Amino acid sequence: YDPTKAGDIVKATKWPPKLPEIQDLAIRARVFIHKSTIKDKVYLSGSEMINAHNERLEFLGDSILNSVMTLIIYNKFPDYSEGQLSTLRMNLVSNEQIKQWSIMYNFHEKLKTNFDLKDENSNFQNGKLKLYADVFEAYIGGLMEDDPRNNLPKIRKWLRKLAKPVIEEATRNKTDKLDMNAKRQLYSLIGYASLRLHYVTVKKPTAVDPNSIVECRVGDGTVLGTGVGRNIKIAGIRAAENALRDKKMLDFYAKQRAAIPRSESVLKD
Amino acid sequence: YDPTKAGDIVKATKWPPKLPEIQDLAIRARVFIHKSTIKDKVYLSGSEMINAHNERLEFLGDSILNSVMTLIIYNKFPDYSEGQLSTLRMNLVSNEQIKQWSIMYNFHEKLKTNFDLKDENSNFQNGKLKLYADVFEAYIGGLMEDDPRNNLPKIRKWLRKLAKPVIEEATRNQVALEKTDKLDMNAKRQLYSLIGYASLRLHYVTVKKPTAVDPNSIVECRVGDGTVLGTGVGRNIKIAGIRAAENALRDKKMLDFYAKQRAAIPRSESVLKDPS
Amino acid sequence: NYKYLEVIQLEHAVTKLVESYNKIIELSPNLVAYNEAVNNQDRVPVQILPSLSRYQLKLAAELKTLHDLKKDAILTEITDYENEFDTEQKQPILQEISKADMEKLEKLEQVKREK
Amino acid sequence: NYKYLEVIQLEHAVTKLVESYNKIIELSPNLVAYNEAVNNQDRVPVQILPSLSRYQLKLAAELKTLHDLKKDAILTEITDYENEFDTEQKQPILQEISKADMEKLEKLEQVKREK
Amino acid sequence: SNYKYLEVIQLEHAVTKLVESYNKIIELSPNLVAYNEAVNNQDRVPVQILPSLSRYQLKLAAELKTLHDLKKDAILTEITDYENEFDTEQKQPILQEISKADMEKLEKLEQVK
Amino acid sequence: NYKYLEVIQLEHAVTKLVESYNKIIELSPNLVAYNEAVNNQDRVPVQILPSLSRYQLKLAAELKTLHDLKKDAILTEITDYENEFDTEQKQPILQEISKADMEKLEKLEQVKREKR
RNA sequence: GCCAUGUCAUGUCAUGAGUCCAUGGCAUGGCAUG
RNA sequence: GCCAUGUCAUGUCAUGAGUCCAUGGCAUGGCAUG
Repeated sequence: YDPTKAGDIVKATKWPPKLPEIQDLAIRARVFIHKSTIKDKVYLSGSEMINAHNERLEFLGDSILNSVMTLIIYNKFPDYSEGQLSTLRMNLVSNEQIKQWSIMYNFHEKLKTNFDLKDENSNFQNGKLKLYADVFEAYIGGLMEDDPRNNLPKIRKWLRKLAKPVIEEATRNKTDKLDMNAKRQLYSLIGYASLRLHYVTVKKPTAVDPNSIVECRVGDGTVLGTGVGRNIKIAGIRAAENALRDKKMLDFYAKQRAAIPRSESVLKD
Repeated sequence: YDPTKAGDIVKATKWPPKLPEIQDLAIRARVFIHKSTIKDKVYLSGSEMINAHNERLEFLGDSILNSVMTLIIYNKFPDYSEGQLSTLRMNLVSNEQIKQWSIMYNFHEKLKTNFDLKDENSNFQNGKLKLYADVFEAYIGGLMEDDPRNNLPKIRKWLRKLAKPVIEEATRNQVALEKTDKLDMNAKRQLYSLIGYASLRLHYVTVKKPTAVDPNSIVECRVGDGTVLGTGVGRNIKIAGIRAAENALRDKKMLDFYAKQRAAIPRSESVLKDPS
Repeated sequence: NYKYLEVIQLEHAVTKLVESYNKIIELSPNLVAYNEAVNNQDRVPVQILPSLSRYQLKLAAELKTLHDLKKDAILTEITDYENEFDTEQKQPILQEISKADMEKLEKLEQVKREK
Repeated sequence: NYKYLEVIQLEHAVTKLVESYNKIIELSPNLVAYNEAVNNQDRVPVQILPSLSRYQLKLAAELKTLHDLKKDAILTEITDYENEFDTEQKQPILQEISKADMEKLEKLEQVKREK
Repeated sequence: SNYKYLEVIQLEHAVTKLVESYNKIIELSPNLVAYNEAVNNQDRVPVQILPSLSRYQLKLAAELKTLHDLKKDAILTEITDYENEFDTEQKQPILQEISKADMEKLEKLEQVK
Repeated sequence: NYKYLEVIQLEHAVTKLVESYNKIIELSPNLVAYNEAVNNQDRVPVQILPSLSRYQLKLAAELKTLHDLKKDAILTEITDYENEFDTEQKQPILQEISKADMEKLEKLEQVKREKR
């Protein structure tokens, strides 16, 4: 219960959720040992290198991470499509996001590496800093390799706690639903071949402006509706619903159709 | 089995592994309903469509498939690198592989669609045919949604059986998956210590680079005048060079020759690349 | 009062209303065959299975049932309404509405002309 | 018994059925406004005159009237039916269909299997 | 021939490193007491050091330093001073583990050859 | 106590230590072949002559000799040490360290630590 | 956007016994195949 | 290779009440951004 603008202003936070513990110190050490620390040691066999640094653990953890999030959202959104599910999952397992969770636990400060992590002129700083993500994944792998049976549920509980705010934030960022039949409806009411009733895309979605504008028009250019949306389909649907709401207008074109000989009526000319 | 080459030939076959079974018919059915069957029904809300065809299940299944294979090969190969683990995993979860598994259960013949699956002029035939792979994953998804507790182990044992031949073929015959353990990572160094000096221009040349058709490489170890002291072949230029080095290290009459040659040459000329 | 745009929608609505009920009585089995289908589903073809999670088939079966049980009442004349229609009969053709009821509504609107 | 292709038609028909009745109650006036309009046709828009010559408009009004007099019964049920549907409710949602009505019928199909 | 140039330079190199290495160990390594204390309490060991405990090299070092502190070194100690007791004009073994008895036993095993 | 940069030097030093002894036993003759060579030098290749002046070759030969006599003792245990190492054997793999030798040491750092 | 294998450029840290040489690790990026 | 969103082409199957018209589903491929 932390409004943090009331009486909770300087009070200690219950965040981040308490980290599950890796009881094998051999393993706990290893999650934090980056390869730059290992592969330059000439007296080590390749086998000894692999069992030293964290790359195996990152691999295993990355799989558990993706697994646990995937069940989580599958259950929490029984009516989500696969694309919705897949897109939502991207926010949860992304580099930026895992990186964040990592810093939360100061894994970035505990990671043992061979080069200067704080150098701001280092070329490590204009890349993805994927290492910070890796060490977090490696922690999951360590927990799993340590005691897979007892620790998988603890990981579920833990990751569910980390995941909840990120989800709530994505789902917000309901109302009436789209009639997939609206364009049909309109054509039924006022439409005929010579009206050349058609849709025009005034704006196609772009990275800068992820929206679209569709105008519903008759042959002579008159706009009967405008709609705005995520893609051309949704926008067109919303244009139609716009046109369907203007009843004075509908009645006008319906009366017009009724007046045209079906000889001419049924032609695009 | 009792290999079918031996005296009981007509005995029933051990293949494919017994399919774990989905007890809820609602779910068992949904596995085989492709969306082409559904999304054309104008009287359905979007919500009802999603709960009808198999795409939610395919999604769930792909993850469990990918998770279980990951654990399986992780535990079976404790000394594999991440790249090795990742390359091996690609063999297990590929479109082709899953598709093949799908046909194994005749899932492709059970899949309900709105168009002709057997039409050989259909443009469906010149694609990846990913639908077949999907339904297999959807089956796994079906299994989880049905009874997540009891069916996860059965999925485990079932897939371990499916994977064994695929793994076994890939570890032996894949180049990227081969063992690097008897390589001396200090070999090129060892060689330079014994015979090397700057004006000898001892260098490694790549005579063949790995290609899609031929994933191997050949590196020759040479001195300035062109003489080849060694040859090696391996997955990449690093490995090939290492074996070229090891080749040269085994020829001891040659090594002795060059070591003496060095001893006879004055430090510079010796220490210069081009004594000019 | 009445507008053209409402009229073309009304004719179409009424037409399909009767056309829809017709199709139902023709095609749908009564409620017992529905119950048998839902009470097994293992001999029910897979493509028909999602249909059992939705309301349309049960309601379809329930209506077919009311038909076999001749409690149809209101809906049989609806199917019969068109042949019972004549322009020079100024009286309601549905007998669930008696002219005691009309009175209530007619004086109700002189009441709203008084508003 | 049930065939895939027929099931799609029933589901669809049931949908058109409910949506159609809904439209009627929404758009249509009751029998008083209907009678007023048909009895003065010089003051109604010229294009609707043939519609007045047909049954739908009258049937639509009669149904709308039934609604106002809360004698809908079944039709009110049909529109609420989806919202009352539960797969885990295994007995009929219609109150005209009683566990006292569904004897005659299930035992009639125990009669039909053996012939 | 017996000795080849290629064999000689590797031998001189190996002997040099051999001596240099044992010295570094005795210089740097604690004895087994410190080693055992570290392995029985691993939570107080800095993490980059933990993998060292799974590998043989550190224990061997500690065991060697141990032999040293206990003055059971001897073969290894003689080696570190060997260069300094080497003289081209003393023709017999500087290792006292090679007595005059072992020597002729060998001469006649290759004299039989 | 143990320091990281010192550990790296230790591990590496030990590896060279072993590799070096193995190479010596591998390449070197025993003391008889050494003595013959050092005593007829016009018959050995010219290039090895300075090495015969130095200690390395003779020391290698002496070690190779001890090997042939089976008086190796400690040096054989060292070359075998790696494959006999086990993390759950917590006792000395060198048998010259007696369970008896251990406590003079457990206690001298026991008294050494208390003046601390 | 991302993954594997392969190959190359810049920066940096190591390794080696003839070093004005040789060989590798990492980090950042380029290109090819899948 | 693989993934999302966006957009376009061809084949095909549906939907609609004025249809020589109109609206979508699927399949195969293209391009853009990530």
